[PDB]
Amino acid sequence: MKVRPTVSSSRRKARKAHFSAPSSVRRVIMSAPLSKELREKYNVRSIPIRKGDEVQIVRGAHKDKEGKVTSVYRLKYVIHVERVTREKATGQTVPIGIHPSNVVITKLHLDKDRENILARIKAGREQVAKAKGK
Amino acid sequence: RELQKRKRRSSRPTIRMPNRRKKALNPAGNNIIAKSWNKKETLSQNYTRFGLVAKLGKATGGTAPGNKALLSESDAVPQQQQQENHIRQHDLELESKPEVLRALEREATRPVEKTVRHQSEREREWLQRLVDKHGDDVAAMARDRKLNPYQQTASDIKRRLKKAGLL
Amino acid sequence: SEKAGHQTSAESWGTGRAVARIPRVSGGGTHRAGQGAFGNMCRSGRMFAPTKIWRKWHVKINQGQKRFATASALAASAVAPLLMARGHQVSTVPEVPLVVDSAAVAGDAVAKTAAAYKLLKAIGAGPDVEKVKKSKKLRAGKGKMRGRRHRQRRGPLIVYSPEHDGKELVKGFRNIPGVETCPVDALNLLQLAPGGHLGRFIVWTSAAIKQLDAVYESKKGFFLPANIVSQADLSRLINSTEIQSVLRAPKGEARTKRAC
Amino acid sequence: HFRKHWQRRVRCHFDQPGKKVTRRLARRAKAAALAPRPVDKLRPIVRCPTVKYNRRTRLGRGFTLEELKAAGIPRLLAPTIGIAVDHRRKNLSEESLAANVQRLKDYKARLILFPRK
RNA sequence: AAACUUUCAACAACGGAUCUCUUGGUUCUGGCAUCGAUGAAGAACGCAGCGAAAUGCGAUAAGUAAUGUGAAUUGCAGAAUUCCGUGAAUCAUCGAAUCUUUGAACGCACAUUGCGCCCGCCGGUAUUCCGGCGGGCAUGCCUGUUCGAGCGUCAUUU
RNA sequence: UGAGCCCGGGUCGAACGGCCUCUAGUGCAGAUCUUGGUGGUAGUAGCAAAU
RNA sequence: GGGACCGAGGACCGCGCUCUGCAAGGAUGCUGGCGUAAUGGUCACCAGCGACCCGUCUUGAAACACGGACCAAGGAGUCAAGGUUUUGCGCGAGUGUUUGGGUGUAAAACCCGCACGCGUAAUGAAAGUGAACGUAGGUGAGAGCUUCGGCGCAUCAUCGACCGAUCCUGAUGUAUUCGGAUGGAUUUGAGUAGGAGCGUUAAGCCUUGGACCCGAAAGAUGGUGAAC
RNA sequence: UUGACCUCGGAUCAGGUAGGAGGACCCGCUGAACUUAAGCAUAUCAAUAAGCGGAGGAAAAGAAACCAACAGGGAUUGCCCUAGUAACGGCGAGUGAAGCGGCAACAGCUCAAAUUUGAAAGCUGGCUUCGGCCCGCGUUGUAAUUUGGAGAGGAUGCUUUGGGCGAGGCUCCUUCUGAGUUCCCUGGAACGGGACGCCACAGAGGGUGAGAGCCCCGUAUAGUUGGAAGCCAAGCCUGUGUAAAGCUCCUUCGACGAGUCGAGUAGUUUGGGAAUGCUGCUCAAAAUGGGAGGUAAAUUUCUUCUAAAGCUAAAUACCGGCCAGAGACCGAUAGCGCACAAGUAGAGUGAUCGAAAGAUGAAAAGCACUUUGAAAAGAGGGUUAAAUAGCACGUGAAAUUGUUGAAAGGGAAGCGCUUGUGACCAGACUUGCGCCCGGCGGAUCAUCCGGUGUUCUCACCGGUGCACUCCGCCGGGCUCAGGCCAG
Repeated sequence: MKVRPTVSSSRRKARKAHFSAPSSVRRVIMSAPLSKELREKYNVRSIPIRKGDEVQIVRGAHKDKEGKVTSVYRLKYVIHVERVTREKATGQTVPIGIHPSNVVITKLHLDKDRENILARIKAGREQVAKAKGK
Repeated sequence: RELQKRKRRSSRPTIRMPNRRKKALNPAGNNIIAKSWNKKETLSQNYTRFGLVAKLGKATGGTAPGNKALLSESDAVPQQQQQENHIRQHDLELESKPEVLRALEREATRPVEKTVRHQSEREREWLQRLVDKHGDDVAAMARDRKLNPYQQTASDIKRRLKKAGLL
Repeated sequence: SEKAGHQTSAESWGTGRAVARIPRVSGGGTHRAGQGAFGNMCRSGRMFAPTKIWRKWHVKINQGQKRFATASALAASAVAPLLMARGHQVSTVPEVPLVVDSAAVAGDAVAKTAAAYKLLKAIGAGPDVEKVKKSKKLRAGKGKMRGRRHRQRRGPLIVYSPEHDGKELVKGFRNIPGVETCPVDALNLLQLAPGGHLGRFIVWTSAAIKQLDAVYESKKGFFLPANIVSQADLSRLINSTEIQSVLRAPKGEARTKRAC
Repeated sequence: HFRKHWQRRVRCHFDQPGKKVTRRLARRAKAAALAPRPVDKLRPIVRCPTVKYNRRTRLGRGFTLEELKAAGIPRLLAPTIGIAVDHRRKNLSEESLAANVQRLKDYKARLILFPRK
């Protein structure tokens, strides 16, 4: 149950906020799970998707298929990963869109910012686990 | 109405005003009340736990049970039965209980520095000139024009000399 | 809206033409020009008897009647078959008032919902909790567009004593679907008789039961009402030795034979 | 009395619980600033004026200057220690004076006064 | 017997009712007080690759600066544009700028991208000619500054 | 009896129904009713206006 | 003797009779037929008999008159305040928390300190006065009870009793001009003669609001153009 | 001749200010008519709408020339009752307050009238290293003191102080903070059903190819990272001048608002001709004064305040402004005129008037290619779970229309009762128990044994076997039972 006055449990405002979000807010919405090896390595649940993440699809008709993310189409809330293509009438292969909630991240594209992202998550996950424990 | 329809069509952000109030709802600081104030409780059960009184008026409704926060002779004079031409004017001479109340009496009756007031350098020089000439006869210092130009009463100089230490 | 249906400039065409005497929109350069206006029968017109905010929404009920209906809802909760007739899965609890000891609820023993769930499963409220969980269905109608998406059932009602048990058990029972918590000083008829149907399954606490005699002795202007009957069992009234000794002989039978 | 346009001057009170919680937060914010202090001021016991209400007393506006002097409370210190002063009211009787002086001595006994700085 | 006409059924039309949906309205409640001569509200002209609509912006023109996030924008044409980086973005924030003509509208006129004055600069034969640019030039009133008038009025032989 | 109600066959794609209570912007053949759609007149009048 | 239509009810009970059971308070017995169709439904059409086109309005009535090309959707006694009657409910000589305060799981629910509204004694224009002489009375009815002797609800009839006011009579007395006691009236009361009200729910009616829905000519305020 | 002071002007001199917008709420000015009284004019509507002027987050009012008659109360404002009372009226329609009482919130002050006169102590400029220089304003009065339930002046003896830093705190933005994508089925897609789990101070909401607590954003509590501006603030440096302040006493004083009040008159307004208030006009005050009340009480006895100067938060209002949260509301002929190009398209000289119009699919995968021909069109072929979902796009009613089929039709059809003919469609009692014999297996069968739960005498397991009993099963034989219609 909500208790704070600044949060609204309104279907009208929530669907408005989701479909009219700017690109920075759309980045957090298109977040993906980490794989079980990656969870036990960095103690991270989920991060937003980049352009260089090797990923495995777990939902849909392209299940059990692995590939590298080619583009992050934030406008239609969908990503394109490598080699999942569908042929048009002319034979031109157009990429098939997969939601980031339908995939699981196998390899990350690491830089200075991504390490800072993952260190901030494992900071708070350990801090409250210590707080819950002792 | 035409205002609000323009904003929906516009690619400009809706300026979200944070919930700021004029008056703070809770006490703050490093005083006794601020440390023992409970945010979740209300005024009456806070002052219950402190041991104080919030309202001095007549009770305007039913209160919660156990809050304790809302409160011979010859000449026939009723004032004489109540007794115990100037009074002290900047302070009042005053003659199993909650901890916050026990603290509040402790800083109430703690000893306070006097912070005495001194006379100026010219004032003690004015008196030092006066005592050397006349002496301990305060009457002659009152009626002497050259060392008492402000023509002050001998009782005032006597009181001023006592503050300097000279008799 | 008060201005709805009549922010339009229209006038009747009179008896000059063979059209219905309705206000018709002036002008001649649009699709709107010439159409009827201001009628409840007219499209884009004002509705008959517009709804106003000064309708009486709240009704005043006597405090004596409210305290009567709460005491009746309390008594129906102590009656066993009224609980299973309301819908509660009461087939495992070993007593219908079903007091739990305060030591198992008070303090921080229940403030985590894993211990709140364990306490309910042990005392017999387990089927009632799962009944609410397994009954979550989408709402039939148009209230799902108005913020009322799902409907589930009502589980047990926690009743405690805030002075003795504390207020930390509200957090424990808050997220279990169906179970509700109420202090013994502020009992609610909307919770005690949901839907107007008596017999809410109430789990009590040992501190809440000693308090319950005190809170009904402290309501001013209200005493516990005396029933107009002393014994509510009709079969004890009629099939008694006192009444049957002075009765006449029967004049007939339940089945009456056809003479002709 | 529906002779005028009653529809354009009708006031409804759907904010009655909303004004109540706003009123309680104003009293809450008043004791936030005045934390050891009470939220109100001392008012004298006053006798209602007319013959219908002669036999009932109520809270008045402030204490007489003679009532402050008999209780030993200075007049220019009284508003600073939470006592309301009214220079318009007069005693006119010893019973009104004795009742309010006794009230001020009771306030004096219950009072905790703090030393300046 | 066909045609035509009526009734019924199957299939095909016309039309948009019914069911379902809703980035909309309506009503209530709560926190707060913020337009303009430092040029507002409104009107107009322009600014993009393909811009038709809408939105944003002002010749610094779908925008510049600064801060934060951290790798897009996207219907098609982009770059050697940036990826352990002061750094993508039709991103967010926003404290610095730019801000054409009008409009209370302010040198005069206004339906013309016209007609004057004071100060300064630039280019083209150039101290003389021409064109352009920059800062100025409304009314009433207040305080001060400065200038002027009045046998209004005072002093002026020590 | 009736207002109505249940089932079969086809179509169709995401929500809906019974009971007991509460509620109301709650039941249409007419109002030269309102809005929309569509007829006979009629492939007729006639080629005027509009397109 | 011949024919038709019908078989309601479902252990026994009753009245009877020609008494080892019958025709006596309502049909049994026997035999046959029925699944590539017993028996139904809907549509189209034929046949016999029947049978004015609906609504509104006028009138004793018809006859006129108004509306109806067709289909879908919309579409007309509503909501407030104040009265009044009745039903239910809570408490009851009282009743009503919800202006407000306390409180809260936060517009919900729960609690109430003081006043206030209506009621709990009336009458007279007024000064003002003010409910018992009789088990608050007698008598007769009267539901109910009964030790069968009598008690007697509510209510009514009559004879009474008292009080407010009016018209009288006029006591001790009294400030020397104040009083109403006692005794009366073919008097009046929306009087007493032992309380019934307050809050609420449902329905109905009355009044006012747009007031069941639709439908003038007018008048007024403020603007825009320029004239029959 | 010079130089003032006074008054009136100029300057493209320096420094500022006003206009316009908005106007839901607020303060003023001005001001209708329709209606009602079953006609209508007083009245009402209404001190309203329209018109004009002027502010703020509130405005306005406000610290008594008050209310009262009491044992008095005590600035203003708003709620409840007072109360449909008093009061006024074609006494009809009607109109219509206030004091008291209960609450909400409360807070008090500044001048003018005084001689600083042992010292204009005050203030605007513009020139500066900023530390302090001049110019002007002003004595026709700028500071200090004082503002009538007061005060001043002396005396008197106690009691009070002032600045500058300031750690830190509160408010608000911010970063992070729980648990299944485990197995099977259907399905284009699992967010569905079954099994096994987990989190929950989070089972609000939303998205994801169908109903997701555990896929994602968020959601709950406490912390935690960085930032903005206000306010508070433990402490620490400092002060100072015979400087300011509160009282007490008294052989000393105590100034309180004029074309205002009031008398007469005209208008307007009010419940209110003690004129209810206000405005204009004529006349025009007082100082043990003046205002308003009470009272037959014996003369205006008494009570209560002090007008003509001024400021002031809160409780109050709000169809507007910056946001935010909700609903027993409406769901595309509804709800705002506008879910979408909406004050748009369009009309009118102009003021103004003012619409219609939502839905492919999970994803454009929006039909490549072959082939008729001039097209908003077909036939093949393909995409898709589905194209009779093909940007005429969810579902796709009726009116109305075409084709095919059946029947009928001599100057109306339609309808009621009852057959009949033909066409199409449906399918009638679910269609069973009991005995006998023989075999086989079980038990609720053995005074068989061990165990578990329990309402403590009932159930449920495990192992024994078939003396008895009872169930089934298989193979025979037998019995009766039945639904509808006839004779």
